[PDB]
Amino acid sequence: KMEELFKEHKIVAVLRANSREEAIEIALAVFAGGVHLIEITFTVPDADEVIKRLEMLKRAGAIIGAGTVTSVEQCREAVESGAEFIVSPHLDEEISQFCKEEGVFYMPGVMTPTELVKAMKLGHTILKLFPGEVVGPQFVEAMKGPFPNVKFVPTGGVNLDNVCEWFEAGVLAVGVGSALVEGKPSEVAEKARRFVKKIRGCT
Amino acid sequence: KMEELFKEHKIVAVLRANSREEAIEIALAVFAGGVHLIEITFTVPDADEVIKRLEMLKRAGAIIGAGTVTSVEQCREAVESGAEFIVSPHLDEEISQFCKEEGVFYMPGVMTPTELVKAMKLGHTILKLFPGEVVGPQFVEAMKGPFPNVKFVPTGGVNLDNVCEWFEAGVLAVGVGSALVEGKPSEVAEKARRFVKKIRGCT
Amino acid sequence: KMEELFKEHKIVAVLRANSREEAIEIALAVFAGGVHLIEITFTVPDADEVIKRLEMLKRAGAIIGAGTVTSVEQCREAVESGAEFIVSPHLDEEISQFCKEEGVFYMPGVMTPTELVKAMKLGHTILKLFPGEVVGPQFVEAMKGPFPNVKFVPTGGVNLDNVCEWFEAGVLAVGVGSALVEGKPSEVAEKARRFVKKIRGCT
Amino acid sequence: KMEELFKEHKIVAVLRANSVEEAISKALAVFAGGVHLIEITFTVPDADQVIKELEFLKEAGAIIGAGTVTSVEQCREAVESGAEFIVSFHLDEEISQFCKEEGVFYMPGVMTPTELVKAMKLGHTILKLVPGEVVGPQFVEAMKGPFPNVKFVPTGGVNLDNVCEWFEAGVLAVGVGSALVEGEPAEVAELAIRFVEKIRGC
Amino acid sequence: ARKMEELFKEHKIVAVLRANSVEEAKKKALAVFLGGVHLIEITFTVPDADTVIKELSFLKEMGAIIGAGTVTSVEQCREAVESGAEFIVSPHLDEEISQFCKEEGVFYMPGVMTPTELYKAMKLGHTILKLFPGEVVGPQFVEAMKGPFPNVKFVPTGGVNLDNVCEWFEAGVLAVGVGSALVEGTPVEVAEKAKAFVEKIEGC
Amino acid sequence: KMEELFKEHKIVAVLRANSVEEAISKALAVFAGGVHLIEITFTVPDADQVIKELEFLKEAGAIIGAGTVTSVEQCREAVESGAEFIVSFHLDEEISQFCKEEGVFYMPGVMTPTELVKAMKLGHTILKLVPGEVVGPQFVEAMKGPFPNVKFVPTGGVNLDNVCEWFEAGVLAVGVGSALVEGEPAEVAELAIRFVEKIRGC
Amino acid sequence: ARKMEELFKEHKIVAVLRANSVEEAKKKALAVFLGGVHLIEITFTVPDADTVIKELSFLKEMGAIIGAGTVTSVEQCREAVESGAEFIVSPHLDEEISQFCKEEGVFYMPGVMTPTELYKAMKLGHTILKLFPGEVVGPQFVEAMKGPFPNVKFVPTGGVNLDNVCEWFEAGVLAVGVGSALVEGTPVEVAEKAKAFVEKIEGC
Amino acid sequence: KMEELFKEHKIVAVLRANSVEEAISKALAVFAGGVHLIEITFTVPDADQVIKELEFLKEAGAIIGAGTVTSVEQCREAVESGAEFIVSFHLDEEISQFCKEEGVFYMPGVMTPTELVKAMKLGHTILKLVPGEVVGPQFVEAMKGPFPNVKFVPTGGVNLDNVCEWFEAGVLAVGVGSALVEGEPAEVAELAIRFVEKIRGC
Amino acid sequence: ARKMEELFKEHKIVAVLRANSVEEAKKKALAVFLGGVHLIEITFTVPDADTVIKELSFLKEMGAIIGAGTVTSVEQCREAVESGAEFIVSPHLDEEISQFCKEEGVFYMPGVMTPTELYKAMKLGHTILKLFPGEVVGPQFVEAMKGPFPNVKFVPTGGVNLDNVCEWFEAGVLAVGVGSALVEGTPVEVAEKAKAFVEKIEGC
Repeated sequence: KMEELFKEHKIVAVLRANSREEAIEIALAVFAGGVHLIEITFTVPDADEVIKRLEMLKRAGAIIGAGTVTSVEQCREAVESGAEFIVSPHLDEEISQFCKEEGVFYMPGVMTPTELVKAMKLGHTILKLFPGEVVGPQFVEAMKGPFPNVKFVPTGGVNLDNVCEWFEAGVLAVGVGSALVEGKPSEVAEKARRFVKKIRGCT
Repeated sequence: KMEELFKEHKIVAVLRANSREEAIEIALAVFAGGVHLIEITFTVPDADEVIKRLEMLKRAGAIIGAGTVTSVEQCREAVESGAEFIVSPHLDEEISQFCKEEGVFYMPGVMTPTELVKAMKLGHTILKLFPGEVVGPQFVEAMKGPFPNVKFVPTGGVNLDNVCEWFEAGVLAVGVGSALVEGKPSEVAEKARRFVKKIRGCT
Repeated sequence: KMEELFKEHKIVAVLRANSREEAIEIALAVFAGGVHLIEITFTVPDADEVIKRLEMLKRAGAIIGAGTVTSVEQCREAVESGAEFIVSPHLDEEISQFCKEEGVFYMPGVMTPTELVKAMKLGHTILKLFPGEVVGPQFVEAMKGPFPNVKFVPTGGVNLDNVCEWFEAGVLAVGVGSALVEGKPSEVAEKARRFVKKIRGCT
Repeated sequence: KMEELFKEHKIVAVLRANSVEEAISKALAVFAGGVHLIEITFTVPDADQVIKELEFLKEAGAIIGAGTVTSVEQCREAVESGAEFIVSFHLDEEISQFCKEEGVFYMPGVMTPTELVKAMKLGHTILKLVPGEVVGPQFVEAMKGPFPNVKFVPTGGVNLDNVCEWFEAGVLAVGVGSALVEGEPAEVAELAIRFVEKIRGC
Repeated sequence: ARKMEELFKEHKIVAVLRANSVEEAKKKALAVFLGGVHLIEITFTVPDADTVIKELSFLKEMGAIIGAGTVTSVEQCREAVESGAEFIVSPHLDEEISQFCKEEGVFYMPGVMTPTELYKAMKLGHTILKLFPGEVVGPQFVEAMKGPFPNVKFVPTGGVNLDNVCEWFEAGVLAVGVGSALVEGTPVEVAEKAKAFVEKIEGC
Repeated sequence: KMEELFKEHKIVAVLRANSVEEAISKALAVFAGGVHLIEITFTVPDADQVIKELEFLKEAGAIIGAGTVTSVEQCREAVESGAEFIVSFHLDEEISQFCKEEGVFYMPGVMTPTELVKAMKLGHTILKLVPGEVVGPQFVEAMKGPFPNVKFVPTGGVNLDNVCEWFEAGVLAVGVGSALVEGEPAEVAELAIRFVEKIRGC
Repeated sequence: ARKMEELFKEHKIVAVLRANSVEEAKKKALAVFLGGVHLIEITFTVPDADTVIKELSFLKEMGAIIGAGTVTSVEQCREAVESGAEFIVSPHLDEEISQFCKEEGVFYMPGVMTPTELYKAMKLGHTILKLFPGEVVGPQFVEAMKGPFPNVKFVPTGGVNLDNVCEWFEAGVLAVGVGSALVEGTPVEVAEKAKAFVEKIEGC
Repeated sequence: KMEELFKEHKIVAVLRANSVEEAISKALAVFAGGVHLIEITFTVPDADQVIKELEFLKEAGAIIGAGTVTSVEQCREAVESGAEFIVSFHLDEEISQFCKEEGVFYMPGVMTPTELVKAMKLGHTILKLVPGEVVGPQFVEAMKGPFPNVKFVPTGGVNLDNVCEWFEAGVLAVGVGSALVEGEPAEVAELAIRFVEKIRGC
Repeated sequence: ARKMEELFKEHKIVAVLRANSVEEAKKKALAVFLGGVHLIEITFTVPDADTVIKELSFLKEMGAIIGAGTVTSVEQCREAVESGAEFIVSPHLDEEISQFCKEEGVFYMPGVMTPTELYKAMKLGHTILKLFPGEVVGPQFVEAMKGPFPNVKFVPTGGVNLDNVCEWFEAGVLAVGVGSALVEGTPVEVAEKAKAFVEKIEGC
């Protein structure tokens, strides 16, 4: 159950790479850093050939999903490859219906009041807020009032200086697609440890 | 006519409460403070009991509506309860058509250029801008150019320091659902006086 | 080919006027300042009389289009008048079909991820960001990961101090609807030169 | 330099207006049309206002001087006003001394061989030939024999219809004035474009 | 002698007279006078011109205005002045004659052809210039000079006939000097020609 | 502590590489797989680069020592490198003095009873048994009779198929080395996981 | 040197010769002479103009007269005089050249275009004047100056060809200055053109 | 003598117990079964009680010594206790001096050629080979080539199934230990008999 | 005496000879020599080994290499050296013998079995070690020691026969010592066995 997994870890790797090899080296650096929730953006060359080969980490408690899924064809490949969850940059309907039938956790992207309501009426209680750096924590606070039953996972602009502010506002988890991926495997692992300690400290 | 009432008062209470009893007592404290335009968020326990039992203030010049309406069922109840106007956090189609048939003033929520245009094509000349604290007065200034016939009522992010800035940009009225409602009645009425003086001074 | 022209000049006049005489005087001041890409907001009284008249400058290397087109009827008139391209404040469906059939370059307005995706699926590789001053360069920075093949032309929020910042984020061109139009013809031409020099300096 | 500018542009516009604002609107339309050499008549009302107001065009590559300067006092004022060159209708020793000292390019007007073999002695190689409509292209060509080292910028008698013919006779540039400097700013720009394109060919 | 400007404006035509004798000059002067031409210029190309100028003084009381032309020296000018000429006209610009005429209070109109000569004439205080030969440059010269010389009036001589006498004035001309087109043939023919010139001018 | 760490993890990986970058990639895969005890062979090319580079893993709970150290000079370098423990293939009194003074855990290698009852005299309770392929688990079990207070960490002859058998004989930890440390980082991590899963059971 | 008036009157046509070399100038001078044109002007726009003038002196015994043209300075004039030039011709009116020529006793013909210097030229003692360019000022000038300047002889230069040569002579000009129309092409062609000019002039 | 006793009996039983009474019951069962050479483990609890209690067996022709002696102090105690011979796992010059002075038969343990050609120098002709299950009978036979004058009493890896094979390799006696010394006294006696009967044949 | 390393590599086989007499030793030593085994080790288990070494010296000229084995003392070594032995071999590691042999310039190859002994042997400067008994540890030992001892070569003795003699070399072996598998039976049988061993070794 993804809802419980998100609460337990409160952070997502949001992995990006330009190759199969980079994606694997990064995934190991991140996982070893204490970050269990990992998704691979479906832009990585042969991204599906990476997801299917991280089964070994699932056995270690890792959760492997796929990100930046914009169409159902990409979703179908990700699901067949063993993706545990699907994340979109926007709010589709075709992907949602497909995932629903398959039983795959799906999280649509939103930014506006109308997108929120539409997604809510489709049974989505967890929404991805993107770009998060544009609207900021005030968006979540504003929505909390009229929509107390909607949880958010903001992605982008998240760093060690403002990660606690997001949690103070009240979020489920934070997506870090820069400070938790850029650099060498040895550097990434260090960054991962800083994020885990900082989040645990504040919450 | 709501258009004239908004121009005359330039302020909306945007009331919230955790109970039927609180909503009534607060509404009176606010009205006594010089704020005639009051809407009750339709999330308050027994909100319909509150609205229908304030049918005494209308004779005093009070205007009573219902806000945070997301469904047609909520709208229908609010209208039956004697609500003069309906305000939504989003742009619906069903509520709008219902209100038109009933003859009830309706104000949809918008945030984007597309949402604005769609609402405009439905005959809405006054739009609710929400969250106001995210986009700020610059949004209104930008829209003034291409959409000179569209008026805004921003809600949220409004306080005694920046209220004149909103009016300088050019708005119809300001929705204050925090700075003028939080606390207890003996303080809320005083806050109301400061808001009235500040708005009157600048405009 | 407009795509190449935008890249070469990197700046758009975004002309606005209260009369045909003003529009002509401004267009000459701007063109003389080194700004070849000029679009006329189709709100100017007898705007079509300006578009058809300034066609004389096409021989001089000027490119003249029409902006602030909200409906197909306005588009049709602008195209008949000799407009080379059409720019909308929002993302329509009817205008793009008309323009496609005519072979007229069309650039829709967007603000949110959903709009970006919808427009992308309609074959639009260049999008207008409006209002630009609300989202800022951070929107462009974000929309590079999931959308590596989408170019943007922000309008508004552009001045002589932050023009380089926009290009650093990575934009195709900048629309200046204030500092490149307000003032006397002798002042406008001077402002235009400063914009050109600053852009050439940084890029 | 100037000589190089005449070779590069080959055309001079002469502005005359009943106001400063009018002069600016026309000057801008002319510049936009592709004409960088602008002469401001200095015998007009006000006069000492237009040169200053058009200063902003210099940064755009415009070169602005003072036309119909007939006296030394007018010349001095024109130079102080920011004129980069002085143009007259007759040869004057005092002007061809003050301008020299100040580093200001000056060109006298001529009509006969006897005026030509005088300006040359003072050191003038570029002469303004007037009235162009009286002497015609024949003057420019005929004088080339004995005076192959003299260049002309004739004014008057020149329009699009015969602009090529003037260049065939052999001139450095043509002064067309009101030929393109007339009507609304839009019309001025249109005519300026036609002249530039017409010349760029022969 | 500034009154000449007004007199030229009133008549707009000058008869230039040449002859082989006094009697011929006298008959021609009367013929143009009767024909409506009151501005009579007697040249000195005729070796009896002084006699003609003096004798014709009888017409002054009848409203005739008599002067002398083709004066090419100060000494000749002096004789013209003594003869009773009201105005002196020269084919060229001449400082020595101008200064003499100025001192004697005699109206003088120098001849010019080029912009540089027009300029020099201004320093002598001349507001009216004779354009000669008019047939070489034509009316376009007068128009061309309005720019640099907005306050200078011209009186062209030659190139003027009944076919173009009207258009000559469109250039902003004060008066026209007419030669053999006006003065030639019998006294009767001269008077008839004079009538034709006056009638056409007084109308356009 | 070390003695407790061996008891808790029960597995030690031994890394070798032809480059530092290779060593780091493998070390990370091994750690990710759940193996916290890492031995870096100190007889490799460069050698004194890998221990420093892997410093970042220590913060994650990794323990890194130096393998196949035979000389005191190598021990000194390994200690300066920040090695947490030193492991050899033979018993040496000078090494079992330097390491003691520096507070650095050290364990000698043994193969026979006469070496076992010597290392004990020097205060060693944990011995490295080599070659595992030659003596087998029977050596470990048999020696536990007369010497119940001696623990072994046998290296070599250890695979998934017989990893439990070694623990049945009675060892504190097993030295797997190349048994899992081979192939691509992805393959290394998989094998590291399999060993951990297999051990957790007996 | 009044003999020049007689020579201009008798020969009527004067050839104006230009070249980029001495060798070409010589070939042309000979062709022109053989064609029946005795009056030859060697311009100063040719390299080693002095060499050209001197080396053609052999034609003097054949009845040829060699002068120098396009002289714009006293120094150039002196060099031409020292080369045996019979006469000096200038494009303009020049007092310094005139005085030099008078002292040397060399015939000088200044250039004019307007009535004003025409007057001055007379006062300097010059009765024969060069009218230039003839491409701009036509025969109407000659048939006009006669009035005020009845004793001036003109020699129009330029604008003269085989079609209008009679028109100039009908105006009473002393001589015509012809270049390019006569002096062009090969030595044979030049002589042939020169013959054509002479024959037509004699016939009118 | 000992040397003669090994040749005569060809078998040694090694006893271990958690009590003195247990040791006695087993010792008697083993002796009754026909095994006269008894080695008492001296690393047991109490230890210095069993040798004295079994004194009564000496009169029956039993020969009782002490095994698993690793230290000099243990050796001294074992001799004082009435042990007639001392057996160790390693060669020790202090033990192979005290025992010599006291007239006590002693044999060191060996596993390698470098230990064998050392004990021989001190005068040991009978060596204990350990662990027998690690080297096997091939060691005894192979070493007979270069060292034909060395006899072994291997312990470990010895059972009824292969007891003859050990004698074929060429040993003076076999150390069986727990091979027969296990279970109830009745079972111990039975196994003791089986070993005696099996050996008497090859 | 480093040349021994090359000699071992060239032949890859050593005969380990034992006998109960000088006659048996000579016949057996010759039989293997004839069969192609040049490297012959004479043990001291033979009660005339010194005599055997001396008497067989005649084979040295034929390419035979004669040394002595099973040396367990310095005094015994001394006799072997005096007898003409080129190399000394021991079943164990012995410092006293090594030092003696080193001083005398005699190649000495000590026996080892465990990693600690391999290490100690390095302090004496040995590069070639005898592994004995080979059958106890097997080829896996030689491979295992390549890590810690990358510069040490081995010569396994014992456990070597025609069913594994080739395979032994796959472990990275310099040469193999063969006992009764090679030296046993009649002079004829011994020579035949020697040929079989050499023929099979030459392959892997």
